[PDB]
Amino acid sequence: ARVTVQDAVEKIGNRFDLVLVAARRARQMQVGGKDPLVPEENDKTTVIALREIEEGLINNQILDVRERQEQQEQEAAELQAVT
Amino acid sequence: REEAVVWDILDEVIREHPVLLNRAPTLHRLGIQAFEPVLIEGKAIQLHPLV
Amino acid sequence: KPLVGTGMERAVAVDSGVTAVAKRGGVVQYVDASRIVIKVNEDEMYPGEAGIDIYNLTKYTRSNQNTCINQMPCVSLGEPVERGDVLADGPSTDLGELALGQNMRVAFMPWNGYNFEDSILVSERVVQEDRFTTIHIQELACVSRDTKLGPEEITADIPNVGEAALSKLDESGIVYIGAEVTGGDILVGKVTPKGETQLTPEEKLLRAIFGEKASDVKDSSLRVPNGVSGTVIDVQVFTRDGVEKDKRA
Amino acid sequence: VTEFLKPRLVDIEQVSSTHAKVTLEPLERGFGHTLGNALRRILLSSMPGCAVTEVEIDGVLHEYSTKEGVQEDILEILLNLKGLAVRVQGKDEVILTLNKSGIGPVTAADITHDGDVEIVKPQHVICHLTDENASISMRIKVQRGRGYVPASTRPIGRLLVDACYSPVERIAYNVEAARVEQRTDLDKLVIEMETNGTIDPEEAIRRAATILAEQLEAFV
Amino acid sequence: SVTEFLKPRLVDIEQVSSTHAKVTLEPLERGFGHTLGNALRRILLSSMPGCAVTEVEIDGVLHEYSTKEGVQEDILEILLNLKGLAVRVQGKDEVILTLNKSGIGPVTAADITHDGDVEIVKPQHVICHLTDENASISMRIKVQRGRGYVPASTRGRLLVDACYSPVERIAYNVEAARVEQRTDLDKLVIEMETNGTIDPEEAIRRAATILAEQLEAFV
Amino acid sequence: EIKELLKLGDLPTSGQIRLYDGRTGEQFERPVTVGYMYMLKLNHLVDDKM
Amino acid sequence: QDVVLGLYYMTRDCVNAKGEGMVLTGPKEAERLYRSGLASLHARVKVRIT
Repeated sequence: ARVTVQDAVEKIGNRFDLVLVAARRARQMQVGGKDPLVPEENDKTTVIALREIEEGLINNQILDVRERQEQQEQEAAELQAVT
Repeated sequence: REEAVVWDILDEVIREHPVLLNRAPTLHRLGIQAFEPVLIEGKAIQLHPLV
Repeated sequence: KPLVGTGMERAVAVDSGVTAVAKRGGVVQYVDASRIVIKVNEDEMYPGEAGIDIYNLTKYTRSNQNTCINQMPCVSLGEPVERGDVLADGPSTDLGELALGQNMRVAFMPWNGYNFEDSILVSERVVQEDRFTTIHIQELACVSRDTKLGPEEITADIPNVGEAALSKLDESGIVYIGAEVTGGDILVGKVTPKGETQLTPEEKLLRAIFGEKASDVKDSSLRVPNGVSGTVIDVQVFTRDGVEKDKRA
Repeated sequence: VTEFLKPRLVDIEQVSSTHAKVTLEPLERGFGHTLGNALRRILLSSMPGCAVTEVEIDGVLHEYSTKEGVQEDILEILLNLKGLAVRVQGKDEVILTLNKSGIGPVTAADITHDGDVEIVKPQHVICHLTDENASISMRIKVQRGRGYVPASTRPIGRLLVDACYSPVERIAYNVEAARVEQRTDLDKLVIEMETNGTIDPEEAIRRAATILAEQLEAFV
Repeated sequence: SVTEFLKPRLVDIEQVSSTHAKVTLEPLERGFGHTLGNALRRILLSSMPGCAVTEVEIDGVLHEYSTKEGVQEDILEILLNLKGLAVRVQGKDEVILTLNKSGIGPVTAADITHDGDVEIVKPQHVICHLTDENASISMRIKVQRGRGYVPASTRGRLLVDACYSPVERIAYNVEAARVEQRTDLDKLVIEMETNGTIDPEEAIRRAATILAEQLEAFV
Repeated sequence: EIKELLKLGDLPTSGQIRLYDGRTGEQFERPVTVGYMYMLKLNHLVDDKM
Repeated sequence: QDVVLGLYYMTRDCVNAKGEGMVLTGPKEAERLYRSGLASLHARVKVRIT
């Protein structure tokens, strides 16, 4: 479970960008295709996203790089079946 | 009908779903704050003494 | 009977029209839970009519705040009474003294924070003895308005519900007196010939093809408000002239 | 450290039919208060009783009405029966029956004897009658139970009365000094319990100790 | 069908280094959590078989308000260190130990003479420090088997409060539990911390054994 | 006069008795005030508010 | 209201109480003493603190 978010805010010293990036991660985990990068402990996607930011393996930039790589893979594989 | 299986579903979903408690005359921003629900038998909100 | 009063309890109780004060003194003759009979003394008896007083107590009836006004006798058979004496004490009265609530052993001390700001910690004994149990009488009414598309009927035949929901209702579509109804049940099942539309592009034909009979029978109901349980203590039906009051009526 | 002494029952000063005074002796330092408090909690909390549960009066539909000839309201009768004291021995449930006619109080003694069930307070007034032509024929259902069981948590004639399965009503314990066995600093415990008469104090103490031992059996 | 209650089970025992633990019992009957917790707490911190130092005498001390030349710790500090000195002894009730040492450095507990069946559970316990090489410390401690806590105020010999009971700190916390249908239940969570002579679970089991044995005349 | 009425019975004159705790069985220091205050039940029930 | 009263009652000193003046090795045995009732909650003592 979670009580605070002070570590995550310490890692992202904005307190608002944290909400947006955590929301994006939770959305990616709920639609979702992707899977948690931290051992899930029977927690909803919000707590998982916040803990996963706490570990320091995701912020806005890392998530943007991952999305760019996923779009590149889609462009490539979709192209291979086309041409 | 309030079967015996719905309560387990409610427990599963209430886990990490903060709710906002907001007294009537919300003078200042602290008048509304979020807490993680805990299932209580009764009809009255149990609010932490400090707040 | 509040232990620490002010002596004004008796005046308030007797003056307010809740207790059945004795108009003329005498000797009680027959006192059951719903009637008191007083044999007027020889001195006070008027010359002529004889002429012994009868007091009809008002049993459980609704009040303006959904509270029960209950008068119960406080005298035993063969007990003399005087003019201005109290025979029956109404709600929240005791032997002619106004007793709004109860009194119980109280101890002023902080107890683990369960009485933090002004909260009160109650022992389960208070609940067990049922000394704060209060009877609330709630009135629910269903109307049969002479609306378009035909009138409304209070028959027991209702769609979209099996006999399980009709168990409490009698043959006339009204609940029995004394039924232990609960929240979400049906009290007075009324179904309106004022229901739903006529056949449109074989609506009924297609319903018959499917297997279900959707008719003009549209289910209204008088259902207890959700989460409210209790007992039905009375049912009163009012009918205008020339309407052929039903069997329950 | 020659190991602790084992407390054992030494006396039962049965002051009255209702409330008695049990004595436990000996007890080492601290054990007196501990055992007394534990037994008080167990006794007050859980002890089988025989409180009335259901009442079926012939001419009554619901508890909010009156019967001609009965001085008290029906709900008053149900409350008085809630106050009733009863002891059964061989059955989990029994259906007592009451039939009375004529002017005078309807005491619990008017309940049919049914020798297997003993009414511990024959003088308990249930209701009054007014005229000789008024009769009461009410079936009372009594069953074994524990703790407090409200009517809500559990035909139209039946009236449900809240159960009060708790024979005990007041437990008080004080630890005293007993200069016994030519040794000092040994405490004697007295458990003055006031029940409604539907349980023997020795049985109550033994059952309380049995419950506490069973609970402790988790990690012994 | 009216006597059996919800028999508690040790659902989980999470712990910290062997001197500390936390035992969770669930599900207990309504209000049974408090009685079990109180009984176990009282038995554990009031009367538990154990032994510890009771009286110590210095070579050159005759009042508790005294001092020794060449020791950083005064009399009160060294008495305190001896107070928590965990000791385990065999069937012998009372045994006297001797301590002699000189040499700049801490006076660890393990440096006490190892003769006899007395077992010391914390070898690195600090008893006293000394600064001067010429100065020396010579001590004899008395450990006896007792039945709880005996403050020295109860009546060259200096007394020390005898902390016989193994448990250092014990406290219980009653929390609300849940079952399929019933809701007003209790969950006893015993938080125990011993001095290291015995494991916390062993201490709880011995306390339960004592309390059950006290009831052999009833069950 | 309140003190006199207390003293007529076997009750303490100061109005405060010594109360033992129900749970832990230990005494409360600073004896507390105990008595029979007349309390009411107001017509504001939770189920009428929930 | 109640937490503050509790702490104020806890952290206070009277001239003399049960077990005044004894020296304690730490808070843990201080709690052990108080629960066992050997020394009152408010008793001037000497404690080893870390």
